[PDB]
Amino acid sequence: KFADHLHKFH
Amino acid sequence: MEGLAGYVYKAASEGKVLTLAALLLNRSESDIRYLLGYVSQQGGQRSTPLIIAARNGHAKVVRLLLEHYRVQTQQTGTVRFDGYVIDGATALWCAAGAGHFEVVKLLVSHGANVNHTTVTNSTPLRAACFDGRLDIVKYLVENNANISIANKYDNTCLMIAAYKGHTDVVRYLLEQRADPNAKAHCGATALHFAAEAGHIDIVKELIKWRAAIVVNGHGMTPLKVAAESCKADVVELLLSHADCDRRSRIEALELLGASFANDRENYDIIKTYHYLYLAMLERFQDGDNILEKEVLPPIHAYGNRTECRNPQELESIRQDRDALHMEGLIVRERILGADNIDVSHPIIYRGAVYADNMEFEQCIKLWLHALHLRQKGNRNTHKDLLRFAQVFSQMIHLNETVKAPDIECVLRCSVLEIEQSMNRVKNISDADVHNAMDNYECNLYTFLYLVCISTKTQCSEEDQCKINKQIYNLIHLDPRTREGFTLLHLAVNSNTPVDDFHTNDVCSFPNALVTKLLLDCGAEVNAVDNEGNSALHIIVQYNRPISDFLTLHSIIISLVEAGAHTDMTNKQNKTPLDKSTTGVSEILLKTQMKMSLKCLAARAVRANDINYQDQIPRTLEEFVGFH
Amino acid sequence: FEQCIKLWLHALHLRQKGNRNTHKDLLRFAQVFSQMIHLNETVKAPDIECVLRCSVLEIEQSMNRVKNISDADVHNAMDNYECNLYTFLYLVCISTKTQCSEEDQCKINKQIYNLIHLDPRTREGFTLLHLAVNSNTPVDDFHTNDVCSFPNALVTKLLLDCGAEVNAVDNEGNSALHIIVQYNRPISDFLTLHSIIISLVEAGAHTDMTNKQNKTPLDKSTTGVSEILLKTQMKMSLKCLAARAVRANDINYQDQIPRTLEEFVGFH
Repeated sequence: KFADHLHKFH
Repeated sequence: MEGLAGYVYKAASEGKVLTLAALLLNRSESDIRYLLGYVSQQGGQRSTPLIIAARNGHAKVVRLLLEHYRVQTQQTGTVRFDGYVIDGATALWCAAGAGHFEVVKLLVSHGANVNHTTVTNSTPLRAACFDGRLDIVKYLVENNANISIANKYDNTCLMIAAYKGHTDVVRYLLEQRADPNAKAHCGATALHFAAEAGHIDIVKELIKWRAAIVVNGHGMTPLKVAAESCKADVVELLLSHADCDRRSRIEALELLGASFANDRENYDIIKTYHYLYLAMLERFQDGDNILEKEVLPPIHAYGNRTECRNPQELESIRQDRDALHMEGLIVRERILGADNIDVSHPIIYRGAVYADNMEFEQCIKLWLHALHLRQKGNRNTHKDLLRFAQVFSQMIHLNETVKAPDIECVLRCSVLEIEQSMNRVKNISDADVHNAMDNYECNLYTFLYLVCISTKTQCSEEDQCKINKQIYNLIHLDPRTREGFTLLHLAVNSNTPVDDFHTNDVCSFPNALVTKLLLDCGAEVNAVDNEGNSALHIIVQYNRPISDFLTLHSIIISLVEAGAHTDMTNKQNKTPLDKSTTGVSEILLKTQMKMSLKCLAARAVRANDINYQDQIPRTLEEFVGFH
Repeated sequence: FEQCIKLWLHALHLRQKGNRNTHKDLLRFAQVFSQMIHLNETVKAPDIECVLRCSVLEIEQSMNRVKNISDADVHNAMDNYECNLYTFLYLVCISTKTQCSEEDQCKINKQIYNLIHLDPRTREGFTLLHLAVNSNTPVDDFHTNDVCSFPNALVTKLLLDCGAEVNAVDNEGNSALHIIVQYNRPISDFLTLHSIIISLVEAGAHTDMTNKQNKTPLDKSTTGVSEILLKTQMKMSLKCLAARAVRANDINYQDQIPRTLEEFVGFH
């Protein structure tokens, strides 16, 4: 899911 | 010796007494002093038996190290090997960070190294504050601590104490007249750090001791920083300061409401509407000296909504989730400005949520806006272009259609970012060039993915020529990865890293269409790897010939009729036929191999070790060179 | 937790049938529900409605006991009766926090209706509404402190649904609206300051009522957010303006106005 990969940079 | 150093390190790891005494005595007392004054790379990390005794927390080992031996406390080491990965520590830093009060107590007692400057000029008071335990900080202050130091990050111990979840250290620091008004690297006065993770007690303590309100390097007051991070408690506390002003009060409330709309940890759309309405009613309450909103011109990314300067339209968009989300985006852009660090991430999150809902048009719009904002701010967008390649793969793997201007804009931004990535790599010699080079290679791979989507769509003449212009602009910069692969070596390479996300389906390398697009967009087909392999030495090593004949055939056709010299020798002096781990590749190349007497004569010159220097044309010296 | 709930319910039934004090039992039982809520577990409705019936019966019995008893026992009965009221509030918060069926919600509403029409009052005169909107309402240091937070926008709407006297007054005359306006966390908690003010106002709260010191709800507001939000929901009426002008100008309104209007000038 796209919204999950954004947590890497936050 | 290194073996005895490892032995005493292992003895100190378990905190033993007799083993450490036996392994650090009698035999070569000078080497014993060297061993107790030595640091070794254990487990891939630089550490000392004394500093690891300060890390492990075992008492008797460090008591008998500092008592039975005269070991210095200034030994080098790593301050933190996770999240910091920087060396130059001392025993005090590792004793304080681990959390042992007695160990650091008798470490400072046996040599006061409180003013310890590492490679990042950070004192062990940073470790004491980051640990959070009060006793170590109390003792280190009692050892005449110099509370004025700024790290490589240029943050005082107060700033890191406020940033962390520990308030006892902050209270102890402020109780002895610390510096709550001193500036950190950008603008922080420990208020911008207390109002970042949501520590209401630290903000209260700093406000009580008059930490003052001052904008940071981005023009963000601590109230505005707290509003940006969806910290309702800290905004409530900072809105009561006896000098806040109406304009700042309503902009903080509007920013809080907007921030609640587009976030992951704190996502509330009811709170979004309610805080926006509360700030609206606070604007329109008196009639006389009415406060009016500075509505920015409409932005195409957020639909076409020109803000909400009236309570009627705000009540109209109360029940609309998408309208409230884009309204939060517009309010965040207006309040923060389109140059802040934190103004782009909510746009990316809203785009990601739209993509997860199989909504791609406004996803591309929002992500393009965030990409433009981050490029105007000159920030690393090697992940944003990867997100574009992944969503474009999703718009292709799901049999949808991709607008050509979108791919053209992303390709132009990728070409630009590769250009500044080359500038960053070449400007910084060796300070952090490893991460810059890795970002550069990642950005080249994202460009190749974007070209792969560009080949799998339909474009008009103007759109196709614009895309080819961007590809030409990149390919005439000679973009080489760290191993020497040009932008076409990767397009014909089986071992080209494709991201494990949705690009793993659409983007497959080697690609017969990407190679032809690069070739007719002006790629040097005779480009040479640092290993020496040309663009043809790599495709003829392809390990799936019969399964992937159409790719293998069309690439070898494209290279040879695009000017590839099918006789080049790499630095191991091997022709593409010699470097062909496949019978089918040999057959195809021999079918396409055009013979010439210049090639045969150059092969005979090279193979017979004939000294050709200063006996042939200068342009032919290269020709013999790659034979 | 099912076995613990059943055993506690059986013990509570046994103690209640013997006519014994159960304020501590109800308090511990509500603590058990709060602890179970904090662990995010499915909550049964029948035990909630049974303990609500037990709590309203215990509060009635506590009122009966405090109606005539010795002075030290007066203090003990008042403390236990206020504790019973607080435990009923915690039980209502638990009931509205979990999901229940239609008939179970109807039974819960019936129990709350019975207690509301019983009209319980603390030492200061706080009804069930003046406590569900009071941030100074004490919460036990046990697990009840984790989920039972006051003011609560769901307890208040439940009490308004069950028909709490919205315009009821304390010993100081403070309505249920003179208490929520002086909330100390308006911006931090603009969901229980909004959903309560917009609930009390539409349930029939006079947003002009004066307490014993002649202070209207927007005059007893300690924060600017409540003043902004109350003035939005308040509606004008010539009976309010004329009564306010009568009170301000110190006009004799004794026996020159209807008997039902001498009360209106009493608080407007």
